Amino acid sequence: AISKNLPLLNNHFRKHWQERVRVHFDQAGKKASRRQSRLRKAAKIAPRPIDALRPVVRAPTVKYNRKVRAGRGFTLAELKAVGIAPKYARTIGISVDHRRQNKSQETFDANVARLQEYKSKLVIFDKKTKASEVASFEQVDVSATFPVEQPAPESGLRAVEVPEQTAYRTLRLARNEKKYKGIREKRAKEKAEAEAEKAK
Amino acid sequence: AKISQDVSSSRSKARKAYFTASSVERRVLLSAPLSKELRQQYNVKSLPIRQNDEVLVVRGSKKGSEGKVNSVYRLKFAIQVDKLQKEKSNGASVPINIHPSKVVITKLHLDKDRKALIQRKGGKAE
Amino acid sequence: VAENAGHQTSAESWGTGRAVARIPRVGGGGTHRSGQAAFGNMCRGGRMFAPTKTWRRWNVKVNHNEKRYATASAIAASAVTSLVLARGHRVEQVKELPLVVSNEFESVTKTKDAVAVLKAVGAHKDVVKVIKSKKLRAGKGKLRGRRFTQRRGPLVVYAQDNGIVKALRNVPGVETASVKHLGLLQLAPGAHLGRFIIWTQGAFESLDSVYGSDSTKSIKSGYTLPSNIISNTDVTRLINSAEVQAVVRPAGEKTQKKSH
Amino acid sequence: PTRLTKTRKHRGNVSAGKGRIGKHRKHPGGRGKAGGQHHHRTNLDKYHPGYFGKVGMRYFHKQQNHFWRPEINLDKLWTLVDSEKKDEYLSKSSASAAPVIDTLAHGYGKVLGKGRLPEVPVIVKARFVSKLAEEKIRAVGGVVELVA
RNA sequence: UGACCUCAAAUCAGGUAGGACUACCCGCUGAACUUAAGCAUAUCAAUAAGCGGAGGAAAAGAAACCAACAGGGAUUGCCUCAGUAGCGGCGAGUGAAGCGGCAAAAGCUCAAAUUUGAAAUCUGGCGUCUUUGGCGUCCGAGUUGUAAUUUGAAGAAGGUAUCUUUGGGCCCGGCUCUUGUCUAUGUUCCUUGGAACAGGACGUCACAGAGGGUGAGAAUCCCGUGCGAUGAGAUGACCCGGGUCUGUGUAAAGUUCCUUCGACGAGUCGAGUUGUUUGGGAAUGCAGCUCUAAGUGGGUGGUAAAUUCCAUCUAAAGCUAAAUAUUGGCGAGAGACCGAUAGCGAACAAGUACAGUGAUGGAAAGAUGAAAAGAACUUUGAAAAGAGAGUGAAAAAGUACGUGAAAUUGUUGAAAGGGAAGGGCUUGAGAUCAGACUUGGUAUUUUGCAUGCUGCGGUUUACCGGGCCAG
RNA sequence: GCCUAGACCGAGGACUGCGGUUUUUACCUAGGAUGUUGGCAUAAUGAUCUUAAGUCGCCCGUCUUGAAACACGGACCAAGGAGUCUAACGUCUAUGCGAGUGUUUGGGUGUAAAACCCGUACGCGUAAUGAAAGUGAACGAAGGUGGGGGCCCAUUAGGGUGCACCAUCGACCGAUCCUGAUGUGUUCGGAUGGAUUUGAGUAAGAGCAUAGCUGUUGGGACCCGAAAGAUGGUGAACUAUGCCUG
RNA sequence: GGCGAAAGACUAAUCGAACCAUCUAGUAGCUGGUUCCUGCCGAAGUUUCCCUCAGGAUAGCAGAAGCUCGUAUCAGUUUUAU
RNA sequence: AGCGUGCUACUUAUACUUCACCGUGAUUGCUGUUUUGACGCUUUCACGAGUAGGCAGGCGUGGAGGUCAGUGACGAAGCCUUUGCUGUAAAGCUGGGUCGAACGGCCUCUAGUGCAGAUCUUGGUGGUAGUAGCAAAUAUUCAAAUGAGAACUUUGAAGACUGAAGUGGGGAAAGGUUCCAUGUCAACAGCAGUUGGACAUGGGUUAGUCGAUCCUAAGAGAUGGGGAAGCUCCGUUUCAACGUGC
Ligand SMILES: [Mg+2]
Ligand SMILES: [Mg+2]
Ligand SMILES: [Mg+2]
Ligand SMILES: [Mg+2]
Ligand SMILES: [Mg+2]
Ligand SMILES: [Mg+2]
Ligand SMILES: [Mg+2]
Ligand SMILES: [Mg+2]
Ligand SMILES: [Mg+2]
Ligand SMILES: [Mg+2]
Ligand SMILES: [Mg+2]
Ligand SMILES: [Mg+2]
Ligand SMILES: [Mg+2]
Ligand SMILES: [Mg+2]
Ligand SMILES: [Mg+2]
Ligand SMILES: [Mg+2]
Ligand SMILES: [Mg+2]
Ligand SMILES: [Mg+2]
Ligand SMILES: [Mg+2]
Ligand SMILES: [Mg+2]
Ligand SMILES: [Mg+2]
Ligand SMILES: [Mg+2]
Ligand SMILES: [Mg+2]
Ligand SMILES: [Mg+2]
Ligand SMILES: [Mg+2]
Ligand SMILES: [Mg+2]
Ligand SMILES: [Mg+2]
Ligand SMILES: [Mg+2]
Ligand SMILES: [Mg+2]
Ligand SMILES: [Mg+2]
Ligand SMILES: [Mg+2]
Ligand SMILES: [Mg+2]
Ligand SMILES: [Mg+2]
Ligand SMILES: [Mg+2]
Ligand SMILES: [Mg+2]
Ligand SMILES: [Mg+2]
Ligand SMILES: [Mg+2]
Ligand SMILES: [Mg+2]
Ligand SMILES: [Mg+2]
Ligand SMILES: [Mg+2]
Ligand SMILES: [Mg+2]
Ligand SMILES: [Mg+2]
Ligand SMILES: [Mg+2]
Ligand SMILES: [Mg+2]
Ligand SMILES: [Mg+2]
Ligand SMILES: [Mg+2]
Ligand SMILES: [Mg+2]
Ligand SMILES: [Mg+2]
Ligand SMILES: [Mg+2]
Ligand SMILES: [Mg+2]
Ligand SMILES: [Mg+2]
Ligand SMILES: [Mg+2]
Ligand SMILES: [Mg+2]
Ligand SMILES: [Mg+2]
Ligand SMILES: [Mg+2]
Ligand SMILES: [Mg+2]
Ligand SMILES: [Mg+2]
Ligand SMILES: [Mg+2]
Ligand SMILES: [Mg+2]
Ligand SMILES: [Mg+2]
Ligand SMILES: [Mg+2]
Ligand SMILES: [Mg+2]
Ligand SMILES: [Mg+2]
Ligand SMILES: [Mg+2]
Ligand SMILES: [Mg+2]
Ligand SMILES: [Mg+2]
Ligand SMILES: [Mg+2]
Ligand SMILES: [Mg+2]
Ligand SMILES: [Mg+2]
Ligand SMILES: [Mg+2]
Ligand SMILES: [Mg+2]
Ligand SMILES: [Mg+2]
Ligand SMILES: [Mg+2]
Ligand SMILES: [Mg+2]
Ligand SMILES: [Mg+2]
Ligand SMILES: [Mg+2]
Ligand SMILES: [Mg+2]
Ligand SMILES: [Mg+2]
Ligand SMILES: [Mg+2]
Ligand SMILES: [Mg+2]
Ligand SMILES: [Mg+2]
Ligand SMILES: [Mg+2]
Ligand SMILES: [Mg+2]
Ligand SMILES: [Mg+2]
Ligand SMILES: [Mg+2]
Ligand SMILES: [Mg+2]
Ligand SMILES: [Mg+2]
Ligand SMILES: [Mg+2]
Ligand SMILES: [Mg+2]
Ligand SMILES: [Mg+2]
Ligand SMILES: [Mg+2]
Ligand SMILES: [Mg+2]
Ligand SMILES: [Mg+2]
Ligand SMILES: [Mg+2]
Ligand SMILES: [Mg+2]
Ligand SMILES: [Mg+2]
Ligand SMILES: [Mg+2]
Ligand SMILES: [Mg+2]
Ligand SMILES: [Mg+2]
Ligand SMILES: [Mg+2]
Ligand SMILES: [Mg+2]
Repeated sequence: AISKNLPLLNNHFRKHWQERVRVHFDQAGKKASRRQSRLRKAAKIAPRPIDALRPVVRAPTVKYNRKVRAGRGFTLAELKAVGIAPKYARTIGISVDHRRQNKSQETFDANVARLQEYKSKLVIFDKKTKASEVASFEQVDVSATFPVEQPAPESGLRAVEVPEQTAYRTLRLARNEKKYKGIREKRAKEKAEAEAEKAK
Repeated sequence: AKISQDVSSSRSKARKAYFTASSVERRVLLSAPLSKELRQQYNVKSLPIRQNDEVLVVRGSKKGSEGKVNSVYRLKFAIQVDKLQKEKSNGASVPINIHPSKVVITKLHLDKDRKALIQRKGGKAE
Repeated sequence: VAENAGHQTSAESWGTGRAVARIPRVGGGGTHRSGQAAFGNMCRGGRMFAPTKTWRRWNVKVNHNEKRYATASAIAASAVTSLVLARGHRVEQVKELPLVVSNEFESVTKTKDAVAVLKAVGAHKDVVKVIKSKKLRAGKGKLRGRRFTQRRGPLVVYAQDNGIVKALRNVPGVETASVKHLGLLQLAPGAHLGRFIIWTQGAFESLDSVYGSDSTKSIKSGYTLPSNIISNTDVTRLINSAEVQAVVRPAGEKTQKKSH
Repeated sequence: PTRLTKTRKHRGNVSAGKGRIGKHRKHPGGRGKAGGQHHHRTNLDKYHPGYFGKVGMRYFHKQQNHFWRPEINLDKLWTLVDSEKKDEYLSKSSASAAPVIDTLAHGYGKVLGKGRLPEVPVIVKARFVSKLAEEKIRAVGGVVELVA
């Protein structure tokens, strides 16, 4: 059962696995039908775009801080800054997210600029609008017309300025301060109460 | 080559549709071409064979025979011509069965419906 | 095969002691099936050994760069007359390969006109080869929708389609392909190099943008045509050259004389 | 292809290459990793030492995103400079104008100090650096700027 | 003499439920074989069998979420995370989640508020109309609360600068679905054949050379195919484009700012313990029992506890398309699949015949011929049949039907044979087969050719030389 | 040294060589058979089949130290009949690209399950080590010594340079132990120098992907085979016992 | 489970636990079988561990692929010295 | 022709020697003559046992891409055959006969790809073998009729038996047309058959009083209720406002 110099394997096939085998023979068929559904959805509402305008948000965690991606909807504050009510915004191709907020100014400003760019290209028809004007428009792809763009990494030339303390020493001191903050604060509190209680 | 997704190139499906064809479907399947004279007279090239048509046999051992159709024996996928008979040693005669695609119609039996059919197919009847 | 084929029986082995093999047998009585063996790959009506499954591997991955390598190699092989002739194409009356035709043939809309152009440029004897090669397929594959077999004709490659695809659709053996989308199944049928390709002028001029050159970058992202590991592919002139033959020792006999 | 397998060559020979004495059987020795401490000890001890037992402390709910910190050494640091402008930078770099290398924006957490740098000032932006990596960067007249 | 509450009866007026199907779906209940080379925890498996309930999808779903970031943002699925963290006689084994890329995207509704200057709400009966309903009227329901108003993203009540938006019904179109009708070109010549659909010649059409039929391999004989054109029926508050009639828009809704407020779900959360389950480990979910809350409170923050903070949501009430699943139903198109002992058990009057008291078990079985033309008639026979004849391309196709192998058997012929036969080797004998007078060359005469003597079989004697077997 | 009897064989296929005789740029017995004669070509010759004679020959398959066995299966014939597919892997090989590699989850496109095109992420690799907090790979021409194919200079030899690789002594990174500088939230920091210690490391990357054979593990798992175990149902027409009515 | 004037008897030719279907192709270190030709190479029944003794793992014996080289310094042997 | 011993000759193994041929391993040479095969040709030497097992090169089968503008109704495939040829072989090709609609060569792809066995599976067929056997229940015979045909049918005559607890005359259960008439003999009636419970066509079962129907028996079982997640279990007037009253 165990023989030779081989890696030890974990092949989880001790249940009735063959009753739950999903083979994707329909990958191409689903691709084609998905494309047809997409054409039907587009042709139903043309020239109104099929995609709602989405915000741009930083990805969470220390691993994806650097990246920025499309969010779910614009915050109520962001829509407030451009003078659009969320109920109204949902009817002109703008997505709303009541859950997200803006702790910082950078994402808020990016999304306000994005909303103002979309708002400048918007043309809202009405009863007085005739089919000649409506036919003068093409159904654009909002996901491509207002793409999510990564901020460029800093590159190019800058003056070299060397601090006296090295970066490695700074990191070590930060680690040490964090590691001993609690015990140092407890020690200082005890010292202060001792030398200001008996010094009463 | 066929393009429509509603058309089948299956041999089994095509043969099943033929041998299980209803009597109404077998009328169209038993079409016959018109002779050159009738083709220029009516501007129609083929019609479903009918009981009182006159045909000329153009294939087989009875090639060159002429006669009036006696019955479109749709169950057997055949027509029976007036005097195309095989004589058994019994002395009795049985009609010879011929497929309508192996004859040419030389004279049409006309009524109000045949004329409308010929005019429907772009031809000229009366 | 069906997942339960050969296993729709309640068969049980009789055990030993009854002078019969220990294979499972059908129970009951009153039918001739009763007492008959079941479930075995050796048994009539049992299931086959290792019944075939749908999760067998059907499609095979090929590296994209290697696939492009082979496509380029097949296109290059289409310009070698010996390869096209060994491939079976009746191209003996075409004055040079590649065969490039003017762009008016991109606009022919009737099969009669397309056939006339094929006749004019010397590519209709291969169509006649396809016509004369039609045979009933040998074997049970003719019961499975593959009733006739025939040869492959010329491949016509265009840049703009103004009716050429439909005009050549019904001509037996002729394939049409955009220069933008060329694949190995058309360029090397049967894995055999040397397809007879008729280029329109637009397709021939687009080839250099599609695959790139030393002065033109390919439209395919990051793609460069492959490099050979040998520079002069004719080794007889390399061997029988001034540089090599000036440093060799004199040759012995083609056959050693028998001395004992 | 099945036609290339030795099953095709064993046809006609009684035992199909399994032996007349051994008699290929269902599961002699057990199934899987059975008997790893009893009759397969000689195999696991020889080829997989350390297999049995516990070492170290558990970590309930370990999120690997916390520990994301890809490394880039110093001999690979100038590959993050734009290829079309590397040669100009290698010539005209000075204390007044040195290329900025944003290592985090290229997907790296720590700069390590293997290899040798061009004797050319650079500004390296990193989350973490090693002691020797920063010593080598400062020696060529550069600097490490900590970011987060 | 009458209300009310609770509880009954009626063949009271009008409704509704049950049962079926099985592939997928929502729950309950629940093994063991098996693996651990034994076995009890474990594993198989939160599976099979059993029970309850649906739909075209179901379920889930607009955070009492994830996180710990510079933060994301309903649900679902895929790829990845990851055979990882973890669980595990830490053995055999097992095993998720966050982030990231994508498919699809859609949001919301109640309870808790005095309409209180007017229960403004609704089922039903009756009447009437233009009837998936409107209007009128009368009982009834309902204040132990039916409407309007608000749902935490808020919002209310006052004040506030004014601005921006807008209801419904039919009629023709379009889209979607189904369906009817309509369409190019040889059956020209010769040969074989029973039949031309075969071969050859000359062609034609082709946006049609897919497939099938017809007496053999048919683009061109027929149906179709390809290309479109044109009718009929449907369907859609919740698709759009026009019309057209009413819009009762001092109305409804949103937008800016200020002030005062801001109700937010209890035998529930939570805790203990028991059982089960989970990767969840001083306890992941669920359930039983015991205890049992609060109001910046409550939950969560994957190591039990107290103290101090911080972060993040807002439970104990509710609805919601799509992406996702689909061995069933309905309708289609396919395949490097099987080819009648195969493929479904079933290509056939197959879940049939037949067995079993019963639950259940469950076969075998396709092919004359293009066409029955399925053998008239005579003769022998009690008859079945036979012999002539006849049909057929074939009766070496006669339904005991294409081909018709082997075992096994009859007849004829050949041979061998003292308690087996069979085999190898060798030669004899008999039978069969093979090969050089070669594609032999040299001159020669006559027989024959379409032809104008010319390629070249023909013959015997000469000579050159060859083949084979030998001395 | 000489004479003499017989048997079997004749591979090769212009010449080339070594010798010998030289009367000779010739000849020979000297790097493998030629010459001549007869007969035959309706045949002498050869092969096969059947059979006789001589001689030898036990029934195959199987397990087994040992089978013709008085060990087991096999009356005969036809048709069927047993190492497969998949998930994850080891070695090797072929191929593409190469510090990268993998288009195919998906999007585009299409002559429509094909072919063709696209890119973000992600996987593996490019860094290890420690239980972890953490730290993290050049004294030197990326080291010295002995070999080392090839190349260079030579001219037997000899010298130079020596990739891969082998043996060996060192250096660097992580862990462990010792030492403990300027300093300091006075308990932290950890410079510097060491150690019969230790790592699946560094020391001018080699990988990634597809395919094939072989091997491995889980799966019905080469095919056939238990005695058993479980879940849900059907039977008291036989029979056992009670009851009711004859 | 029944039933038993008791034999483990009887419970539909089935009883020291009926019959039917399913789990189930249950597991088997055990028996049997395992399908074409030629060519080249060619064993083991021994070591150690194992509830191990009809079985495995391990080392040995064998094949295959080769790789680095080209007489370098090897040997189931002798001699001489010890 | 025994025993001990010596000698000469002779006999013959797949062993040894020389030679031919096959294969394997090594080895010589081959591009200004490499020259349409260098994965080829060629020189030389040595070697050849083999179970389990490994590897290599080939033969054969179903289907797939390509090619031979391949074969074929003037005869494909299949089958039989001292018609032979080729290959060490797996096998390939071919003459004759039969037959009637498809099929092959080559370059590749692919697999449900090769049988003598498994008390293998399904189907078919032998020897045994015209054999074992067709022997319980006392017993048959003559004649005529019918019929192609009579041990067996019908009728007559006789001889017998069951012997009223029957081999008689009815019924219950169970069967289901077996009943009756006519026709009828392929199969069945383990000989036969003109006969039959067989086969074919028809005909046939008449109720106020005979049964069922109604009553209640042991018992079965709704309802009101109470359990149970539930399939359903209990209970039978039961903790019930119980008459479709007369
Ligand atoms: Mg493990
Ligand atoms: Mg937040
Ligand atoms: Mg089957
Ligand atoms: Mg062997
Ligand atoms: Mg065998
Ligand atoms: Mg083996
Ligand atoms: Mg064996
Ligand atoms: Mg053994
Ligand atoms: Mg073994
Ligand atoms: Mg009522
Ligand atoms: Mg129901
Ligand atoms: Mg369970
Ligand atoms: Mg199992
Ligand atoms: Mg076990
Ligand atoms: Mg076991
Ligand atoms: Mg056990
Ligand atoms: Mg479980
Ligand atoms: Mg179930
Ligand atoms: Mg429904
Ligand atoms: Mg759906
Ligand atoms: Mg729902
Ligand atoms: Mg909410
Ligand atoms: Mg989410
Ligand atoms: Mg589990
Ligand atoms: Mg995401
Ligand atoms: Mg009303
Ligand atoms: Mg037409
Ligand atoms: Mg046909
Ligand atoms: Mg023709
Ligand atoms: Mg056709
Ligand atoms: Mg709430
Ligand atoms: Mg449970
Ligand atoms: Mg718990
Ligand atoms: Mg609890
Ligand atoms: Mg809620
Ligand atoms: Mg819901
Ligand atoms: Mg599906
Ligand atoms: Mg379906
Ligand atoms: Mg099909
Ligand atoms: Mg069948
Ligand atoms: Mg069957
Ligand atoms: Mg038949
Ligand atoms: Mg007569
Ligand atoms: Mg015939
Ligand atoms: Mg016949
Ligand atoms: Mg026959
Ligand atoms: Mg025979
Ligand atoms: Mg005798
Ligand atoms: Mg002989
Ligand atoms: Mg002879
Ligand atoms: Mg010779
Ligand atoms: Mg003997
Ligand atoms: Mg044996
Ligand atoms: Mg023994
Ligand atoms: Mg034996
Ligand atoms: Mg014996
Ligand atoms: Mg015995
Ligand atoms: Mg035995
Ligand atoms: Mg026997
Ligand atoms: Mg066979
Ligand atoms: Mg990458
Ligand atoms: Mg990595
Ligand atoms: Mg680490
Ligand atoms: Mg290295
Ligand atoms: Mg079994
Ligand atoms: Mg059992
Ligand atoms: Mg047990
Ligand atoms: Mg009874
Ligand atoms: Mg006893
Ligand atoms: Mg019994
Ligand atoms: Mg098995
Ligand atoms: Mg054992
Ligand atoms: Mg040997
Ligand atoms: Mg032990
Ligand atoms: Mg044994
Ligand atoms: Mg003697
Ligand atoms: Mg003597
Ligand atoms: Mg010999
Ligand atoms: Mg050998
Ligand atoms: Mg097959
Ligand atoms: Mg032909
Ligand atoms: Mg013949
Ligand atoms: Mg033939
Ligand atoms: Mg036929
Ligand atoms: Mg072919
Ligand atoms: Mg097989
Ligand atoms: Mg056999
Ligand atoms: Mg049998
Ligand atoms: Mg017999
Ligand atoms: Mg007898
Ligand atoms: Mg007897
Ligand atoms: Mg009598
Ligand atoms: Mg008496
Ligand atoms: Mg009677
Ligand atoms: Mg009889
Ligand atoms: Mg008889
Ligand atoms: Mg009857
Ligand atoms: Mg009475
Ligand atoms: Mg009555
Ligand atoms: Mg009672
Ligand atoms: Mg009740």
